[PDB]
Amino acid sequence: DITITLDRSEQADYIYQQIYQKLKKEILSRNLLPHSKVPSKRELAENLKVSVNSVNSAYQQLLAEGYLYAIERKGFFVEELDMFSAPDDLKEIHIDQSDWISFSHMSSDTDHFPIKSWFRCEQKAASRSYRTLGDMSHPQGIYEVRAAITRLISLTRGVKCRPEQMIIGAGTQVLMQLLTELLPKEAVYAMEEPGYRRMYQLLKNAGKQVKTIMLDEKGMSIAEITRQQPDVLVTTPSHQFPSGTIMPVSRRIQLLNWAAEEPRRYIIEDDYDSEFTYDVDSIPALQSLDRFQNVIYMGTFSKSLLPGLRISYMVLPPELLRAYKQRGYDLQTCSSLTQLTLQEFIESGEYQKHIKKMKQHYKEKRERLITALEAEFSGEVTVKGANAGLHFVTEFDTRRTEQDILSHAAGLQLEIFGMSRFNLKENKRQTGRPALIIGFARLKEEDIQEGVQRLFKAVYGHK
Amino acid sequence: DITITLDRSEQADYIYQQIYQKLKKEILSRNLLPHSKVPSKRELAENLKVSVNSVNSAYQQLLAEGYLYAIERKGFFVEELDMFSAEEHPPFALPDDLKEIHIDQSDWISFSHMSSDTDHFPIKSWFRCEQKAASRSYRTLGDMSHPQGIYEVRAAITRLISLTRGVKCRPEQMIIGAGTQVLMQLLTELLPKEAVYAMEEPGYRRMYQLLKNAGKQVKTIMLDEKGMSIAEITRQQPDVLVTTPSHQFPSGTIMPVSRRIQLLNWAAEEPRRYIIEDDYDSEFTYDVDSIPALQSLDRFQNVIYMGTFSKSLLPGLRISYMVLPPELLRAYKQRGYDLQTCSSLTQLTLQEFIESGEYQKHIKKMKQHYKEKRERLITALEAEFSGEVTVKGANAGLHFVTEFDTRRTEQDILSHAAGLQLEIFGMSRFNLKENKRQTGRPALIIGFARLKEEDIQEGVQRLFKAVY
Ligand SMILES: [Zn+2]
Ligand SMILES: [Zn+2]
Repeated sequence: DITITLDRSEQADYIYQQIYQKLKKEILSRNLLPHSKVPSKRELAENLKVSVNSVNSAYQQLLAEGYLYAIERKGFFVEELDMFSAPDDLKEIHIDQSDWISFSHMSSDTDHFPIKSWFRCEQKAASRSYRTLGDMSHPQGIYEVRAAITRLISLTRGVKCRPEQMIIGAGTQVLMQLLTELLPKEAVYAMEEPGYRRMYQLLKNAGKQVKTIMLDEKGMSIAEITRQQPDVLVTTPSHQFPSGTIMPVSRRIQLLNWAAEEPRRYIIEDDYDSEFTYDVDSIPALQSLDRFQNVIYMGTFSKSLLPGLRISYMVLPPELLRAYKQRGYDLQTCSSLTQLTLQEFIESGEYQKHIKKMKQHYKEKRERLITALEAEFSGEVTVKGANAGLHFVTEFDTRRTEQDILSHAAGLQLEIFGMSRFNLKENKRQTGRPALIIGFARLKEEDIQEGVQRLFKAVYGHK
Repeated sequence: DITITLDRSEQADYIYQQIYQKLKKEILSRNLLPHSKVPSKRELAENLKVSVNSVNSAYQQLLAEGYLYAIERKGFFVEELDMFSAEEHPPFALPDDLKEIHIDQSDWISFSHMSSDTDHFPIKSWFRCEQKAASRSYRTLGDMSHPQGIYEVRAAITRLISLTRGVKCRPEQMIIGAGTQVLMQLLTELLPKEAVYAMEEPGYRRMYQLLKNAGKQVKTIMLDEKGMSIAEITRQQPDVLVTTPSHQFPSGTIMPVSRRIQLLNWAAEEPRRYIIEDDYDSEFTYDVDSIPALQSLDRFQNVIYMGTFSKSLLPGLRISYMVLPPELLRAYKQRGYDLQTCSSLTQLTLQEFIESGEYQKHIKKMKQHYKEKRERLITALEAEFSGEVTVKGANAGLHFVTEFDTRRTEQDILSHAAGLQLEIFGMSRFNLKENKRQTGRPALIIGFARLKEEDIQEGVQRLFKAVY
């Protein structure tokens, strides 16, 4: 046996810990042979000049982990262990956002959130019933929260449902996965082209057949839906993503009738930015016009609050809910304190105040942005999309490819995205004009002008 | 052509809203025929004794939603809309689903293994940490956190589990979070689609159900004195194992270092073999220090480490993490479509909670509390049963097992207990497939640590008759 040299100041590690660690390293390195008796508690105690309690703790550690075994009529013996049979690229690097200007449609506003009142609602939610904070984890989410959301969307979106039909949460991705699991396995999905490509990727990764469907001026094509004859539709009726067109009531009715015609047809309504409409009132959801229960309403608080919180919900037709209650193993992905905090934010009226304020603010920001764009680009830029939501589309007159513009803007520390990322299937068909999606969500007004000045070269090389 | 009645009272909707609601109503009912003209703003305004601004707002609404259209003239026309079906309308309600019944429970004493202690948690220090975290960052949180979770948070957790679990990794290998279920799903999507899975029988049945739902081949591995059998794993040749080495769920067996060597070697003996280590209650060990994680003995990078705070921290809080081998990391980075499931503020608060030392402090206090409560529940168990009580499982974690000498079936005792206000779960639940059960004793799983301890006497006393 080799020797145990232990730091007696410990701290570092406790004496017993240093001991059993050395013993582990020694049993593993084979320097202590299997079935070899180690000194008795008192013996090694005397050798190391430490407390018997320490040696005993170490030995109990070994005994529990199975490094040593005990023999009535002692001592303790090394257990018989088998020998072990026999970056750069990965490793992300850190580069700060300072100072980048971001036209990204993702992320969100920070400086304008009522964080203090959010914390007030948090303290309130916790203290309200604290013993009840470990009381309820319901897989669909806490009933009171589902109730508050049901009521809220009853007011705002005209959505009709019971809290029993609602499922929180923690992002639209998890809910969409769950939904693909609740729907028929062989179900043929269909999405808007162009559209939300993360959803397309998620659908294709489950090996689902996803047919792509073009938009006319009215949004999702009912003729192409009729032709390709899919099972479930995935649509963004309020503000179409990326394109930004509001689906008129005629096309909505066309879709609803399509879904009512045959058994087992569904429509997933993805409602993301709908609480913001600058010219008019918020438009009632597709779901509100449905008498047939073919529409699964998905909604999100993600644009509303939300650094970096991510709460979402989906309302299901009864059949799917019944298909859901027969799984049994699901767990709620949202923190209970988060849910209750949300309930407090909604029921105290702070949420709707927030939405009003941010609505005005975003209206102003989009206005100033468009003004800067028209100033810089004059009539060489075309702005597409409704006045609503956190993004719009911009086309430019130039032969410079989208890639050139993206890379040149990258060199300018300007963050933008081209529309090509929203193509589910690649189409050329044909050429330019190149197009960008412009989010104003997290952007400072003071950063607007320079931003638009960092745009325009590219779109034009250097000018 | 107009008939509209307005409610001008304070409690009513704004006049423009009433106007467009009424117009939508009469357009949708065909009372206003398609392509029929609608009154000019001024005409309709004067006729209703109402502002032209309200009328213009209502018309803007109808035009934006598409109930009206405009040719340039006046020039506002009812849009042509298809009639709705005409099919059979489904009903409302539906009592089987309509049944979510609310009745206050306690007491209702709970022996449930499922989470958690709501009290005893420093929510004051948690709120404090959240405060200084929010004051440090923000503006950060508005920038859409890294899909694996915020880097510095993953770093904090990296150091933490290096010290506590002996786990070695780099923050780039870690993926948060929001439960082990989403992480397991993601993992099944990272691992080969045809992968053959092997789980401990008995074991965590939720993972079994998730796997079977995904259409994965899942083999059940018999258990022995040393935990998961290397012999059976050798017989049925799975690609990937799912194991609970520190405290085995349900049975409570701690896997000895020798069986760990066996499993690790098995992982290293052929290519594309994996071990998922589900680590849940490991931070509670009453006799000894927390045993180093299985992956800490792995020299070959074949072990995926699944960690979670869902034991120690808040019952509400859902935060889990996983440590991937670099190949699986590559596979994950090929995807590009993933979004982080955990709130940024919750992550930053977690980081502050760990780095302020409050976390391990809490761990120690809860470790003592649980040590005592378990000792006492055991004492009371061996009191009210001389006896026919058989306690199984190590001294660690939040639960143990109890075999009884009795006639009655497990289902009987469960139903009885239900009528007894006792919430308790059987061992038959954790069994995967599963035929019909076992019979024999039969046995129960006893969770504690959610237990208020004033119930211990009355709870065990309720666990008396039934059982018996
Ligand atoms: Zn239907
Ligand atoms: Zn390998």
